[PDB]
Amino acid sequence: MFDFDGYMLRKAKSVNKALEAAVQMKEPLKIHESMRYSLLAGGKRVRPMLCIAACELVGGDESTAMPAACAVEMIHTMSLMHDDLPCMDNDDLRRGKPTNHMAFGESVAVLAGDALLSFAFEHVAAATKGAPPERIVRVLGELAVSIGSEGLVAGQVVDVCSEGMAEVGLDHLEFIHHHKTAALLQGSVVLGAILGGGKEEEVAKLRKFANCIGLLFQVVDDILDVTKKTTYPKLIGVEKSKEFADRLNREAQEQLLHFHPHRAAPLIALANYIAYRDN
Amino acid sequence: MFDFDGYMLRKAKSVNKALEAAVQMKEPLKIHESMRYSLLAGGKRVRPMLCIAACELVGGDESTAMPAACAVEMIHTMSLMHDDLPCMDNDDLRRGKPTNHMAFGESVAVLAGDALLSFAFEHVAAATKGAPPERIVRVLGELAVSIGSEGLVAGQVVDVCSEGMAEVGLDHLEFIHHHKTAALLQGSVVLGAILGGGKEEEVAKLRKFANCIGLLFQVVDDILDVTTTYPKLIGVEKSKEFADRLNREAQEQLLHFHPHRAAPLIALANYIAYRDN
Amino acid sequence: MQPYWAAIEADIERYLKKSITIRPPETVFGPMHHLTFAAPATAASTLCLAACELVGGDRSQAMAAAAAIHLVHAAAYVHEHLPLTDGSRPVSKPAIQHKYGPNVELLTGDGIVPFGFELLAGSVDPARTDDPDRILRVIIEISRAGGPEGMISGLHREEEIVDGNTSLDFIEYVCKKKYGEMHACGAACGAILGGAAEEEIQKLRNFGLYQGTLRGMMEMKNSHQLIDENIIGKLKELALEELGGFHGKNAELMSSLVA
Amino acid sequence: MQPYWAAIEADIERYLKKSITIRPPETVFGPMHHLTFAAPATAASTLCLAACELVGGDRSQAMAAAAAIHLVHAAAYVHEHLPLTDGSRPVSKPAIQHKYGPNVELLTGDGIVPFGFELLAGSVDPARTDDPDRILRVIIEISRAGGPEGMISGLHREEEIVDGNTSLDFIEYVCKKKYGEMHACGAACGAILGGAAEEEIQKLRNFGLYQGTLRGMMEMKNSHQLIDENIIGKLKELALEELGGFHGKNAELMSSLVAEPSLYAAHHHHH
Ligand SMILES: C=C(C)CCOP(=O)(O)OP(=O)(O)O
Ligand SMILES: C=C(C)CCOP(=O)(O)OP(=O)(O)O
Repeated sequence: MFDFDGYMLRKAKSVNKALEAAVQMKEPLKIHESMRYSLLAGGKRVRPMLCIAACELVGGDESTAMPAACAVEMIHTMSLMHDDLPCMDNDDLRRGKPTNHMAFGESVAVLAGDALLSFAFEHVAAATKGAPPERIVRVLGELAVSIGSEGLVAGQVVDVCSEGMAEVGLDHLEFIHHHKTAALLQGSVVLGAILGGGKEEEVAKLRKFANCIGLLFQVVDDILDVTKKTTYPKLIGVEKSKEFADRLNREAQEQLLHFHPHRAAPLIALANYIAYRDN
Repeated sequence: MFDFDGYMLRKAKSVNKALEAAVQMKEPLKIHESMRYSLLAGGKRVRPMLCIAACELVGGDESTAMPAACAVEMIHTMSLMHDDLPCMDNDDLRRGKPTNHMAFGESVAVLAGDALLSFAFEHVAAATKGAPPERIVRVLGELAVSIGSEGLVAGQVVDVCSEGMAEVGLDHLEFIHHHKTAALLQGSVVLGAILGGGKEEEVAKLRKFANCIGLLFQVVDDILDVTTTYPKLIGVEKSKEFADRLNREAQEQLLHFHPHRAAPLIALANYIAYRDN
Repeated sequence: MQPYWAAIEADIERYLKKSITIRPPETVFGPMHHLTFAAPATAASTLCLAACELVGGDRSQAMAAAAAIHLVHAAAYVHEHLPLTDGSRPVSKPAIQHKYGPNVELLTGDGIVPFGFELLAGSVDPARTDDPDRILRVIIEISRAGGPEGMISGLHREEEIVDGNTSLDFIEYVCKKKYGEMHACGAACGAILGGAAEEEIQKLRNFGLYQGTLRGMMEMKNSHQLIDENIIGKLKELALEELGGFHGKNAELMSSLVA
Repeated sequence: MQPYWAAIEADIERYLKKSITIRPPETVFGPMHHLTFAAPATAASTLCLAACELVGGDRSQAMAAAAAIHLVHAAAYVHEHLPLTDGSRPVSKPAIQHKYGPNVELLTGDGIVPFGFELLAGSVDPARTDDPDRILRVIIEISRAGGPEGMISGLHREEEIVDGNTSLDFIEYVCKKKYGEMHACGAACGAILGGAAEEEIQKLRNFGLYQGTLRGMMEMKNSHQLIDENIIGKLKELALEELGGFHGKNAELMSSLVAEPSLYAAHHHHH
């Protein structure tokens, strides 16, 4: 496509405007302040983009998808807020600014995160217009599966219950990435795809596309680390990791072959960007 | 016979229930806690009772008078919270408990006072059912005038800006006592009379009656303090007598009305005359 | 009455257990299951089922919503007792026992709340046409009650309570947010899923709002011995006042919840 | 400020001066007169006249409401600056001058608010059909906006603000409550009094909200330097958007409040 950066930027901008409006400061103020501090901090807004892109891909429009786009970003945000906590990563910074609990105390950060999780279902549920009830419920179902015990959270638990061992095989490492990363990206594309009015055959394609690009991200991150604690290069070396990555990328794009090329163009470029970024 | 004691318990009971419902806890919590701490601290509810009795006397019912009845109790309440402040009477206790600013700090007591004052207008304006819009508007203007600089507030200020005089006659002490208390009591009777659909002459009569008990309430207050005001000037051996005259002329205005209907107001008058607290 | 209420807790427990199976990976499901049930039951979930029956519906029609309410409550219970390391939440007088560490508890709470919504979305029976609207509606109710202006607000404000030094007005408020909003939700959802009309839903909603505030008002009775019956009483009156109109066991089978 | 807005403001000043005639007893009306005019001018008041003419009305019918709005704000201003003894509130670095003692200040503020309702109540025109309904409605708006979930929540939360240590989000909220709701109230009321319909009322209200919020932010950028032009851009956009749909001469003016028109004097300076 032409100007993939321009496309990511306009999309992040619509998302940012919608996030701001969705989560206003209100009583009680520390709770909403804390929600906003991490939700509006910036970010590439990849999940919201995947969601809108998928909707448009199958003929839907951004506005129908916007609440869900915001929802997945809310989840993402709260997973990082909980992740930086002292019992977890115990980080003091994030984007050169104090981590959420350093700013509001651990108590607020936990709650503010639980509030984003809760509000995500609420917002999709109540704000989604231009889609029938059985369809909204169904995407509430998808969102739920992608972040629970067979998704985001499974990924996080298994990872914290493994940072104390070494016998981490390819299978274990893939579970963590499939769950701690791909899961929510699959959530995002499926939500968009369903709301857009996509068939099951199209939703399934997009489902594989997401699963490939999510695993593709972690693999390329590993390659890059070695270039310029189990990793793909330690398990199968850099050469095969790169081959795995080209295959992931090749397979993601295969999935998009039957959609209109112009509507698919964003997603395809996103895939290439993930496969070849220098950082 | 008219059982005045039972009548009041029931009115007060009804008024307290409406005040608690009208001022709930909500964010910001401290502001609402303070409003409620002084509003529902117990008190005789004489002003809300005057209001409801006047409305009933002329033909209307309690429900129509209740929002205004609560509104005068709200302004009465903020008036005491503000008067108790260090820059004013600087009181630490009231109604047996620590004053508002002692429990919440001065900033909140001032704010919560301002809240009750505003909300008194909101309440009457928006919750009064049973009276056309122009009747309501008129009631709000009557409440405004009675608590303004030509009223409750005027009295209070003429009292502080003369808290070290010596030439306080019967006209300087008539104004303060006709304002720094008479005004709101007076206004309570008027809102009720108009809200019940009273005709002009009836509102005129009750306003005059209102005047007398208004002054009576002030005079009787100065007597309960001491057991510069009436006590000082003519001394109880005619200060307790002055109250006796007022009550009479108060009850004399009530003759405009059937004695059966006027019993409550005749009662509230006596109670204002022979109360101990 | 004791048996009817008892069979309700049992039906909900047997349903949760049928829904949460310890399986691979045990590190995830082991604590999900342990924490779903280590958490006290909440009447909010009970009230949801009783209200569905009250209006005519079958108990199963509300079973997913009641499990969801338990899970949200359970998740919050777990999160509120987390050993924080910065003194930002005073520790509960009776500091509860933790089997898993803070990180597993934190994550698991995050995994259980969505489990509730997964159950609801999953309970749609494609052969019942009114299901999607009602489930949808109930998903909005629960996410709101468990959200920032519902339970989280109570949970947050609760940390401002200084034992034996906070007014009853303030405490009642905390319970209204922390427990009332959810009981209001349970009854409202129960009526919704049972096919109740707008007026009955609103009435049951308000009853639960009062009833849950009372109930939580009782939990705290230990921390502040000032169980002034006047507040306890004022609540029951506002409540039973909402059942009036429903006349029958209605204004009764419910009152058992105020005994 | 712009020519149009200073003249509306002067109208309100003359009306207030005519309604508050310093008479005996002067220990009463002297302080009441001084404090009405010692308080800062508020656009929430002019916004009222403005929105009224913007919807067809004659600013003259919105006058009582504009005066009342300024008056509710003046009483709030005085109270906020009251010398307090227990140190229950940070003595706002920005101390102002005090012509009268606390007791007189407290009390006058208390007498200023009802006065605003008096002017309103008493402005009812018999030869006007809907007058009592609009005036009733305006009294509910003003008393709400000057109430505990309005201006007072803002004054209250304002005390927790700590010198360049408080977030822009929190400050924006304090300004929304402290200024926003009153401006919103003012636009809304003038629309109402000017005969508008509900959709306009709701947009002028929304405009008032954003503008008031934006204005409070401007008035604090001199106490907590940090005001990123992102917030301003944000409120500014939100406001103009609401304004959309009012095309005309008078409409031109409204949008000016929020976004200054292109002037040579502003380019000549920077050059
Ligand atoms: C891979 C995971 C689970 C999280 C971080 O992704 P991002 O790199 O998208 O970070 P943001 O730009 O959104 O802030
Ligand atoms: C305004 C003045 C001078 C006195 C208060 O009257 P009240 O004696 O009616 O006080 P409460 O019963 O309400 O507590």
